[PDB]
Amino acid sequence: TKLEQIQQWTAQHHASMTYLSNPKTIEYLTGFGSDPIERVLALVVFPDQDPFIFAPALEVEVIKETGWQFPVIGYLDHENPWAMIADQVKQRHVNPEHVAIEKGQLQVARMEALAAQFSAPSFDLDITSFIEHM
Repeated sequence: TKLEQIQQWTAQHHASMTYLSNPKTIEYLTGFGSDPIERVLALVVFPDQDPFIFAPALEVEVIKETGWQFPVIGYLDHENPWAMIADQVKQRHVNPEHVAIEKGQLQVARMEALAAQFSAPSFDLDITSFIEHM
């Protein structure tokens, strides 16, 4: 599957997780279509366990209606999405070291907000090209 291909890539690159933020990538993987938002929509993939989607609470319904077989975690407008994403990762027993992101799309401030929630991650991996070629 497309998701298993990403998981495999993640494992082959010795990444603790892949954080997908490009709405075009999320649409490609799920059918959930969207445009750039100020809020936080992400799809987190691990090398050796199930992925999850993190989204604004009101988008959860239409995301689950895609058939997506894995968790969808919502957040409310005044909650801290970065802390909540990190809590999901920490619940899954991951203390991330190398993290892959879509560097061509992800804004610096968002990478940093994510990184601040973890003890010593390394954002030295770019999945932009891999996603481009599938």
